[PDB]
Amino acid sequence: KRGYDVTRNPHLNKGMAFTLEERLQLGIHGLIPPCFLSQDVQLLRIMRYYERQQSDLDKYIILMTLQDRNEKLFYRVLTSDVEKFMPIVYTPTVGLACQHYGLTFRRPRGLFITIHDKGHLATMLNSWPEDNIKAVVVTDGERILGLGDLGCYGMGIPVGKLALYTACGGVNPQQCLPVLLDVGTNNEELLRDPLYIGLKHQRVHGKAYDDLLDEFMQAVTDKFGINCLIQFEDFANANAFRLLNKYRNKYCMFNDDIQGTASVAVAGILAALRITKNKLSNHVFVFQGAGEAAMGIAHLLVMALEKEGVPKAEATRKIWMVDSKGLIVKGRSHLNHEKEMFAQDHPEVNSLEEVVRLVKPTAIIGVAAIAGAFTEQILRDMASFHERPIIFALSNPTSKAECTAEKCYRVTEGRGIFASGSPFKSVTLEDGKTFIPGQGNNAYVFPGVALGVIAGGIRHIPDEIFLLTAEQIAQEVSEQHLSQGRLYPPLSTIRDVSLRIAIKVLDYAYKHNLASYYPEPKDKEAFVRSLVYTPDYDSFTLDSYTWPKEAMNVQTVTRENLYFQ
Amino acid sequence: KRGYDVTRNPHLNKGMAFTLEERLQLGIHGLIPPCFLSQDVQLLRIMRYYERQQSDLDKYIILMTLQDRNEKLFYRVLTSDVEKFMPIVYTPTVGLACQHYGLTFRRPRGLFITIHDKGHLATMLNSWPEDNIKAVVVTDGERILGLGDLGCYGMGIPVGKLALYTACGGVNPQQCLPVLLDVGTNNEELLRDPLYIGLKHQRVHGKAYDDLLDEFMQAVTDKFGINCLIQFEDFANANAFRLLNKYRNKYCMFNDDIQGTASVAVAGILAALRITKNKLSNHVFVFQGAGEAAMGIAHLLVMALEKEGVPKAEATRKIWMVDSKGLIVKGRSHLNHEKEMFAQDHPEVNSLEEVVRLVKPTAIIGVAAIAGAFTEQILRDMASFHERPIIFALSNPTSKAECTAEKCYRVTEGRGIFASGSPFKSVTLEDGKTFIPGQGNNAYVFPGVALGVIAGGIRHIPDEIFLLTAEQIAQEVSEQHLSQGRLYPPLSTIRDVSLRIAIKVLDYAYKHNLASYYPEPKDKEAFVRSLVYTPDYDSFTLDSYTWPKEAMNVQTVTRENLYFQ
Amino acid sequence: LKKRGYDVTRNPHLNKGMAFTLEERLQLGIHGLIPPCFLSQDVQLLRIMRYYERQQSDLDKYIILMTLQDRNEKLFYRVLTSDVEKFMPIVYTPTVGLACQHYGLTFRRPRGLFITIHDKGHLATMLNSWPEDNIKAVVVTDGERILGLGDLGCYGMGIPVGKLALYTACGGVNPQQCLPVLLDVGTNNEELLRDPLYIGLKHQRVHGKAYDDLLDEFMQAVTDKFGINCLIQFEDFANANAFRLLNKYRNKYCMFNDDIQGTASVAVAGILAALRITKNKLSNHVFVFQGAGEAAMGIAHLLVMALEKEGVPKAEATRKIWMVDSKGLIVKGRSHLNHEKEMFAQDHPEVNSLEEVVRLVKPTAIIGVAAIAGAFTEQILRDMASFHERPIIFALSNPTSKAECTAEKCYRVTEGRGIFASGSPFKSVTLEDGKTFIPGQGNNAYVFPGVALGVIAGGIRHIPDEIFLLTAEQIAQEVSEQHLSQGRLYPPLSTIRDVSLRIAIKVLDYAYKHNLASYYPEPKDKEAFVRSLVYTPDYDSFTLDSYTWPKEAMNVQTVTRENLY
Repeated sequence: KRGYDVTRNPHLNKGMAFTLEERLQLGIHGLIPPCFLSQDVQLLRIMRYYERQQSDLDKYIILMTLQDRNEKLFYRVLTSDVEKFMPIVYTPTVGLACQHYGLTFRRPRGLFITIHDKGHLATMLNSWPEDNIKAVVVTDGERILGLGDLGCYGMGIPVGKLALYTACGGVNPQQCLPVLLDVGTNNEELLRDPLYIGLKHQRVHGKAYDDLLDEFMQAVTDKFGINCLIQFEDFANANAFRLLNKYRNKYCMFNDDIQGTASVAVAGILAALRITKNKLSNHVFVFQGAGEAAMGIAHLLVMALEKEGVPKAEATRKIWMVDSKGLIVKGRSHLNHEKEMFAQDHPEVNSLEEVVRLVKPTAIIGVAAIAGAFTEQILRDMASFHERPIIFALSNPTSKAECTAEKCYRVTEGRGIFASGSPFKSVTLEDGKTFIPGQGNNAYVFPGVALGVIAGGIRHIPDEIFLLTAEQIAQEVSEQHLSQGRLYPPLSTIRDVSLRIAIKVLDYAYKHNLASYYPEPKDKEAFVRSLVYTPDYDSFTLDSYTWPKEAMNVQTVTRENLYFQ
Repeated sequence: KRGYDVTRNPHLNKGMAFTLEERLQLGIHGLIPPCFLSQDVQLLRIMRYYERQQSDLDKYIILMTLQDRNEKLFYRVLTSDVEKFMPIVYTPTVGLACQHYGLTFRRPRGLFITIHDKGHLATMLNSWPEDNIKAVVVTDGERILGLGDLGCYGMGIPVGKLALYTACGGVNPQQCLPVLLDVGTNNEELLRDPLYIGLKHQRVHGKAYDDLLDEFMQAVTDKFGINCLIQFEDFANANAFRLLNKYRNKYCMFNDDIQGTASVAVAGILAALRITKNKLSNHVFVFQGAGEAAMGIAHLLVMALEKEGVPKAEATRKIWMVDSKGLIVKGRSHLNHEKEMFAQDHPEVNSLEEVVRLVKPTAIIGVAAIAGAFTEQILRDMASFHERPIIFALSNPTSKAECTAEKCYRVTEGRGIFASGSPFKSVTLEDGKTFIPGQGNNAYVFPGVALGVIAGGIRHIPDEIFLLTAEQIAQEVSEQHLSQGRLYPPLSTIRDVSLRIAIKVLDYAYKHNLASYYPEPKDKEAFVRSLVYTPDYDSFTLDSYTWPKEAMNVQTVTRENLYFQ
Repeated sequence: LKKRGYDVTRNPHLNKGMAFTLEERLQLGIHGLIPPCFLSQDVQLLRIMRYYERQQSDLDKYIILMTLQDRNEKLFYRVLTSDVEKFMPIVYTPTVGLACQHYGLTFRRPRGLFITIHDKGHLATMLNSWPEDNIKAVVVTDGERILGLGDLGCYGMGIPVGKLALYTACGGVNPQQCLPVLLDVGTNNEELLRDPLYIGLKHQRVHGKAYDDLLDEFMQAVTDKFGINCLIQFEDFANANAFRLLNKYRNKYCMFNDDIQGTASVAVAGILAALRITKNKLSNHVFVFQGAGEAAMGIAHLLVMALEKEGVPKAEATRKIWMVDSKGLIVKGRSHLNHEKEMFAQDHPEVNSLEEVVRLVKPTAIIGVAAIAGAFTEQILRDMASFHERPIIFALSNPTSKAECTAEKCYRVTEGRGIFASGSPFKSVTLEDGKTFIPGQGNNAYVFPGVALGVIAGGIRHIPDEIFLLTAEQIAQEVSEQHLSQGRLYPPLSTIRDVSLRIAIKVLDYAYKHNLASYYPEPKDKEAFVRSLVYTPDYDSFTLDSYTWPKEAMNVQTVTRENLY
């Protein structure tokens, strides 16, 4: 692109980083002030306004304005300190900002598709100006993590998720498309909000809903190819599982709430085995919660146990799950298809405390967002049953965590192995023992998986890919980090971690004949590195060249040399 | 335009005001949330965020973001209460905001042309994407009214001035181009500012400067036509006069600081004559100040006196001017070409107070921005010399006014006729007398003059046009307003006032054979009204039609009817 | 964005000329550019055909068709498919070469890419000159061996243009996805080198590593931009180069050479059809080849493959083949052999003439491809008719003037018992006794359109020789029993579209069976799949996808100042 429109193109606009020579060649000289900045200086300038904002919501606003106008500089900001900006452009800030301010994007970021557009989704996809789309993140806004039904304001979530695709993994942002499917909302505050801009009716459900999703998957792959990655985000429990099972073997599709959480949780368990120094087959798991994340984790745990030689039915019996009605047991009321798979042969048990005492688990995993569910008695019981009990308080936000890191370490007398979904600072007990608890962040998983899937044209994503990703993450943890109680690698290394995951995923796919891209690269690291997006500005070179002087003389015909021999 | 780019086009983008039918016809359905708002509702929504801003600077910022994305809605805001938003998008806020924040435009608003681009201005004009430009506002940022040398940050001033062209007069904003000429800056704070984005050297001056201005006028009229209006804004004293005299008879050009201020000041004097009930020839004027505004006013006053039958040399002697060195008298030191024209045959006089006592003027006009120059003694002297003395404290801002309205009315015992450049609230004296002092706003003049000049292709703008504009403004004042002491019509009627001025200017031009547009319209009001820009959204109609059925049948040839007779 | 405005009239894929309806002209914004008559495509065809039949020569008919293809692609293929047997010799062999030799390149719209040896290192940049991004088939030549004519240098661009016309007209391959390329490395044609009007490179042909490097870069650049699945067909290369490039690329790219592999498959198809007359097996036959070039090697290798399929050991199969080059019979120990010729060397004394080889070997089939006129002498034909009841006489050399013998001479000398086929079309033959024969033509168009259609439809990554053998078996079954009784070995060219479809399906079945097809999911109904991809001369629609939402839903989504609360 050239001319005035390049300044309005977020992928190409450099602002004052355009050199004079670049402005003249593009035909834009005069549109930009007479100063030529480096991107380092641009980062300096924008960070001054970023730090002046009084709240995380206002910092998200500033960043979205920057993404609107200069994508490269936006990712220079994000990659300058990914741990600092990840909670601003994504969870938990993105949902809070969209809940409060609505959609602040002043440049269209993706597609809003409604139930009333049924039968015309193919035409709507043609509104997006990029034809080479390789990854889609879609939501219906019904189950925004930690907030619930945000309806059409849920569009902020795929936009923020895709920013982590690029910032943490290096996925080309220009090949990425966020989509909000608006079928209504059951949030009464939104339905009665004069300023709400989504469909003001209750959510369409049943097969009419499923038909819209079917046409969406068909239209996206008709236009962008069957290889296009489609990641589902923040769907409700029942819908999430039905859609995953319906599409995962027909399309290039996964659900990060089910399968990404599974991979990062199992990665923490695998790293804890390096401390407990026992086999996975010796463990007994109690789950606090039975939703999308809990089922995904339990399913991936069973697969990990099978890898160690434990038969499936025997592996399943090592898993005990507690929902809001109590222990999930055979013949109990209020069960569904997924819950029946882990139903134990045991009488009803009402409380998690009693389940812990009856089962005596080696590991407890909470994802139910019930604050304080890991009571002092539970922590005491576990520390008495086993030398090094594993305590995973994975619920978000911090106010809904099953316990704090400090309570776990204090009550277990420094022997509990802890991980959380929320960031906890270092803990120093009274006797001097220091712990650095890790955070089970989904960003350890989906950037590298997406990068490898996109790089190789991986047709479908079996759960073995999420299991090998968990295994790669667990080995990123150094021996010194383990001695500090850290079960996850530093988030500051996420781009290197995602790159190594992408390579392992790509290698797995070629060996299983799942990759569509050919020829198979001999050097997979070099191949994937060549697709990693950098915040560095590109260069508009002209690729000028000449022919040899003798060639140009004989090929240039004039009246003087027309009859030369 | 159609497709995704219409959402990025400020002139065509309606945002959520696009109906579903419009989105489908433009091929943008899906890029916009599934709600269809009226412009009234859009105005409601944006005004909520506008009123939440804590300062005028922040309100200017919000408005510039809106102008960046939706020009029609921007002018709906401005025209909703023009008196409220004029001081935000223009003086005094625009200069303060640009001084503090720099240039906040995230969409290019015009052209930055530097002295180092000499010889290539024609190429730079091709960077602007609009080919049909009919009005240019240019500055070099040296004398921003009330602030001084803002260098390249002066670009905000032509951008804000053009907003008043459109909001107050109805000039088509798409045909308007703001230009900043950067020749350097002598503001030491800017030269040492790490964040300053203009040329970091002192101002180029002399003929090298004049050569750049010559090439600018040549390039603009070469590309857009010799009829293109070029308005000079916020140039320094000497440059402003030299450039006006050099270009006003060669191009379609005026300087609003010299000639616009002149017209609005004379309009106030003419309206005061309706109260003093005497002839202009009976007046004696003392000027506090001798810069651009003072000279423009004095020159237009002489022309008004000539119209009443007073010969020029005799008319000039009714004008006494005081600069910072004292009364301008023949043979005095520190005089220039303009000052010598009004030099009186009198010994040197140091102070304005003594000049008032020696001259006993009927009217005093201050534009020198010296606070309190109209002392209690001056006001007392004038009220003793004449029944209804005219007191024009025209300097900006309020803190630099020669006196307040209340001081004028109190000291003159309610007999002084007052106007100011700054807004003063109503004044009620102790004896019950109430006054509503008017503000001599330049926006009474340049919108209507520009609208008439553009509508008619008026080749040059003689000062008679500014004199007839003053006469039109003075007659807009109602008899009831005069009894309240108001010398100017309400600013809420500015669009109607500008329209009547444009018609009178257009009529003058055709009678003097100055208008280029032909044929001469018989109904000039209807003609000008047809060019007035409204904040109303336009409509993308398809203009579909059919031929008569018999025509379509005979003109449609098939194998079946090929040989019909 | 769908193409609109004046440019659609210059778009050969979309321009309909006067077949644009009034509704379409207004929708596209082109009304006024076209005369005021609305023609059906049938009437357009009638109009162009009257001008076509008025041309006095095949060369002039070619020029008329080329100016039509320049302006209206759909009407062009309406003409071609109205009688493909009539127009095939006009747009391709033999007319295309004679036309380009005489007139040069008459295209007035750019048809493809001229890439020269002097452009080495910049081929990726040159591909970006072609305005179509979605290319699925490339036909490339260096013009060295135009069939029947020799070295035409850069005038050889006509051959890929004409070849691709047959892809679409004969097979139904989408023409918009097709790209012809001329590689200019010079020419050894002395008439072109001394012609002041020649527009190619004016030097002898560059050979050696620089030539090979250019071809390597061409294959890399084409597949880098359009994908590794892009079909690349080599045409009219010199014999040594053609074989060497085929072996280098056929397992790395989706590539084949029609002069070698297409000729082999159609020749074997004729032999297999002759078996339905001789009513014996392929292993009962003994082949003598007049000519030992690479086209003869192509036929010989495919024959050995067909013999192995019958169960003949490879060594036994190869000994059924006797080849005669310019030096005589290829025997063991003979001088002037080469690597490929020694594979078919027989343990036999040296024999100088083809006539003596025929008498000593007594072949059941003789195949001439050496382009030696009259090589099948009366003695050879008389001997064949006395050795076997129904000898096979294949005079496949081109052009007609260099055929080994005419159809009349074969039928007369063999007393009506010889089974004849040629590469040139011979008319019907009636001997003096009344016996009538209809000799068939071994046209490469029986092969490459269906192969290309199936390869492109399935994303078949490489084209093994098994595909050309099964294509030959399909063609041999197409001939009716009645046509065999008349001496016809090939199906009527008027059925080529149906034959091509059946070949494409068989190729697709084979590819999915052996994991060669990259398109997924594998279609259950291969016939319906391919039919959906076949291009038709029917003009495409411009129906706008407009619709409304339910009335109540749209009312709730429509927000005004009145219904805001």
